[PDB]
Amino acid sequence: ETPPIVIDNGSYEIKFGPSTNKKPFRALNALAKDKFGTSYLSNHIKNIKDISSITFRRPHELGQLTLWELESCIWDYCLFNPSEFDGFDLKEGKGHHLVASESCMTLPELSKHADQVIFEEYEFDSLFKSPVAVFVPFTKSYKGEMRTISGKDESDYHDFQLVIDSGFNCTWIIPVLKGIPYYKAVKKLDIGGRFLTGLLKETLSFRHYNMMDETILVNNIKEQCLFVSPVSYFDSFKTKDKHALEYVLPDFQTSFLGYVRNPRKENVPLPEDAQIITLTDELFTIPETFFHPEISQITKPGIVEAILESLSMLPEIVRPLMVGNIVCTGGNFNLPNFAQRLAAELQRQLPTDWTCHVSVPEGDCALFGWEVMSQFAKTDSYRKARVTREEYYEHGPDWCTKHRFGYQNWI
Amino acid sequence: KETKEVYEGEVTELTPEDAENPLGGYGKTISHVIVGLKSAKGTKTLRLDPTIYESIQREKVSIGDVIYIEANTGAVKRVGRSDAYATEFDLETEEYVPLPKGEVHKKKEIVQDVTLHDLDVANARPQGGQDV
Amino acid sequence: KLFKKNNQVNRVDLDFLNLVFTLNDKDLTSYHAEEISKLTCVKNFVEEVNKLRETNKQLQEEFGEASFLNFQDANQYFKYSNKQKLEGTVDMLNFLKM
Amino acid sequence: IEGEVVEIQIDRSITGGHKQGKLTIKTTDMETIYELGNKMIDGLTKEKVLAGDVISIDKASGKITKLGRSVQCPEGELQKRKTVVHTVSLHEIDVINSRTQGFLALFTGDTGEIRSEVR
Amino acid sequence: IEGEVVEIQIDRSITGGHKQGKLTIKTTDMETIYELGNKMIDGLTKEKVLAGDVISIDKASGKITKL
Amino acid sequence: MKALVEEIDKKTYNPDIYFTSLSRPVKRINYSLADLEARLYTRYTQQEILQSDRRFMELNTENFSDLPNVPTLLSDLTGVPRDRIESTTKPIWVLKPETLREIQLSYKSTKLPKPKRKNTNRIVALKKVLSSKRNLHSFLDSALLNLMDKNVIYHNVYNKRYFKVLPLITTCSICGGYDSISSCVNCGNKICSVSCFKLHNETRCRNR
Ligand SMILES: Nc1ncnc2c1ncn2[C@@H]1O[C@H](COP(=O)(O)OP(=O)(O)O)[C@@H](O)[C@H]1O
Ligand code: BEF
Ligand SMILES: [Mg+2]
Ligand SMILES: [Zn+2]
Ligand SMILES: [Zn+2]
Repeated sequence: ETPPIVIDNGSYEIKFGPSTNKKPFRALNALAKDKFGTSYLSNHIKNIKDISSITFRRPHELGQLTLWELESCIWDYCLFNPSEFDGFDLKEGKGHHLVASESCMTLPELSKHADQVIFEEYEFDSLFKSPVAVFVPFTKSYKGEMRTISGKDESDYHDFQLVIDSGFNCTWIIPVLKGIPYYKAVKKLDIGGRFLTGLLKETLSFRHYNMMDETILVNNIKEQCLFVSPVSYFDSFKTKDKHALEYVLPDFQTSFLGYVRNPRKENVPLPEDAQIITLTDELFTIPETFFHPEISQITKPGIVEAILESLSMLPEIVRPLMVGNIVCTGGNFNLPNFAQRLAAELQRQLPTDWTCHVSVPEGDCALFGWEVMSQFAKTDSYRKARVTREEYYEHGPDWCTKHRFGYQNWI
Repeated sequence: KETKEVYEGEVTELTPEDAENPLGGYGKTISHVIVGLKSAKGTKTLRLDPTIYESIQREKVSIGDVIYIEANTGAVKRVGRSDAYATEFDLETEEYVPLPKGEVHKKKEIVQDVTLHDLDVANARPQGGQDV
Repeated sequence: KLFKKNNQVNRVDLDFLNLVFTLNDKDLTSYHAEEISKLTCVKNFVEEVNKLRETNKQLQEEFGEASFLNFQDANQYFKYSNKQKLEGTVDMLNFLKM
Repeated sequence: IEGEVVEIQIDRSITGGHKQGKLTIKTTDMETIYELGNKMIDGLTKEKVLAGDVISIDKASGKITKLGRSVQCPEGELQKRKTVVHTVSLHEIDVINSRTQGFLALFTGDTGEIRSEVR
Repeated sequence: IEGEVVEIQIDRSITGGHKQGKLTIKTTDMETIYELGNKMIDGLTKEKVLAGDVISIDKASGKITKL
Repeated sequence: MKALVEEIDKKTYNPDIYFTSLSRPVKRINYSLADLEARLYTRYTQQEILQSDRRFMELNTENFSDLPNVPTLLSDLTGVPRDRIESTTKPIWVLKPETLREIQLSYKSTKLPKPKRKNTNRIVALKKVLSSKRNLHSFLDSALLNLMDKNVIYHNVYNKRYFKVLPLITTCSICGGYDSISSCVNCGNKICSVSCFKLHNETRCRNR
């Protein structure tokens, strides 16, 4: 089996797909149960009628995924169903190869559990697991469309790369030199999709009836209607009266998901008996917690502080090189104007002699990371990088995870 | 027409540098004064002589205030406090201005035309001197 | 304050070009002005410029093609330091003339 | 920002901060407390202020205007945005620029043949 | 007397009271050392000189001028 | 106008300090025992950092049922005892075999497994890994991870030197209005307008 399987394990969603296909198959990672007791599969959560009361229980914790039984069952569902995903199927997988993505700071023991489950249970001939930041230097192997932004202006892989990956679990700033991450300068940002969703549920709980019971509705609103302040919180606050969005609640008897309505857009003349929620301050207030934590009352340092500290732990020679090449991945970067705002706020704190450049790919950044992660398989270096099954049977289970796939060896 | 070069921006950190050598000329002085300047496009640190720093001390400049320093005449002018610091206090006397655009250093020339009689009147009445 | 709107944009200092010269007799003498004007340090800055122009042109004529280019200056170990050196000595080239 | 001052506290310089003070501006509709800005404290200590009088403090101008004692009653919200129209003749504009202080030359009649270039 | 200054030494707390410091004036074709008197010690303090400098001293009135 | 003459007492007046001040009203007095004993026995303060971590984790949690269990995990991440910091700070299962059978009925529609098994030590470890039912706190309590490993994974990742770079922004607690910054009397909280003040006096003022 020449083409391998590319599986990206996230906390919110796990993207799995073959190396031949251009786009990954999106499958949520979670187990949801209704108040009545009915439990539905992760991909079937979108099909249910009533989103009012839902309890989310997922195998992935904040740090890592502790339970491999539910995650293994999700793997059996995604990989073992030919009819659920068009054209995809696997009879066994003894000859197929797997490329996985795990957290950089993941515990070694849970990594042993992962290697034992994937190697022994799934009978994969060869598997190579690396964090998403390591596949970023391989973006230059193939030609693709990626948007470049200059903060100062008004083999195939590359050595110097700075990977800022925002995620549903948390945001990680990982410097990469010579295709290897530098783990002393890696910084962790506790801000993530969970803090934005919960924060929006608290703000909406003070402004209106408490929505904390419904996570999915607040998540959909946060995805659809949220935007980042292009200039500053003050300029966006003086314009909060001009820029406003009205969201109508989906009625369980009629519409499952609500629709965003702009007062400037007359395209929706249809009247309804439902009541509309006004959104003004929460639009630019929620995303601003990254740069300024003081709006959310949290004491966190902020993103740019972690960037400057990450550059502080690096050698003086590699600092101006890594600020010239920056790739942004994850779902939190899909918000509009966030890239240019981050490039400007970072440019203001950098010296005049140094020029900062940020390259954000067009479209969804997660799908981009999966695409480049699939292009890593086509690289001739993957043939030397992959580990054979017999070598894993010879060495102990702790050696494969501790040496080649572990962060402790690169420290 | 004459060309002038100006450094402008918000003051980040300014520190005096005193020489341990007495030199016999003075009892106490400073060798140089380093004042950092912040602007939207970039930041730069400058090395200044004690006189132009004494002018800054006359302007009563503090960390976080935008200043205007011209190289030709060596005059220092304080425009005002930076806009981001305005939220610090509820009531404030000082005006607030945004941070200046431009990297730090700027090169510009002034083509202003002036009649000869205006040179004569400006020549008759001096504007200079602090004398009572 | 309305008449204090931006001036030095289009304003000339007019005291830097010595058209105010009627104030020069108070603290300044004749022979000190003649000797002070005869002793000027000009032609030394031209030498300090010409000696650096060699180190500038040896980098420009050889590595100057890919040096200041942002493409080769994106990721390079050796070239980027040369770019910062050239852009460093250009500032010292114009500064001595100012 | 205008209103009655019930309580104003001002503290001497300490190592912790240059000066710490809190003034209480009470109005009929809203009553809030502001923490002074240093030189604001120099304006309150500059002219003696007694608690219980109605004053109007100018943020942009930086000076205090006392409208009476509590003679008047608080109208409403503390901070309000107002526009101030000033009617000034061409002569009054012309005299100020020709002199160091020209407004005195308006009243004193010493103006003495302003240059035509200024006009 | 016009010339560039090399080094200026003035003793203060070693003994005291105008200890007769000596300064070295340099010209391109000539260099000499001059003894400094008490009143010249008091006069050199005004218009302070760090040396590394070109100054001119009047012979008749002892006036110090910094070029 | 300004009085050029000012009467002053030698003992009472000081140039240092300037002070001016003016059914049944009663000064608010807290009847709490732990508040009075706490008062008599005593850049951000450490306790406020604890409140920021507790509130950050309560806002981080997805479900209500998981809210009470989080402060134990956060207390394990901080290192301070759980009961003490949980009692001092006021904030603001997953797996079942039958449910697993229900999921087996969910994916039972289409599957292509081939069962093969042979008894081996690696298969015993396989059955031990597949069935875990262990919380992350249980893994943190295990000795399998090194102490330096835990320090590097948790304590060493956060930024030590830089607490703040960008300037601070203070906004109202209701609508976040920065135009009028006005602190409340009782709680010292900043309120922009009279409407936000009247809305603040009811729900959001605890110390009143
Ligand atoms: N178009 C969008 N607008 C706003 N947020 C989005 C958008 N798309 C995805 N997200 C956010 O990104 C998150 C998904 O991140 P993901 O790529 O799954 O990271 P992980 O690797 O942690 O699973 C979701 O929680 C969602 O809130
Ligand atoms: F695990 Be995800 F990338 F936050
Ligand atoms: Mg991810
Ligand atoms: Zn408000
Ligand atoms: Zn209150």
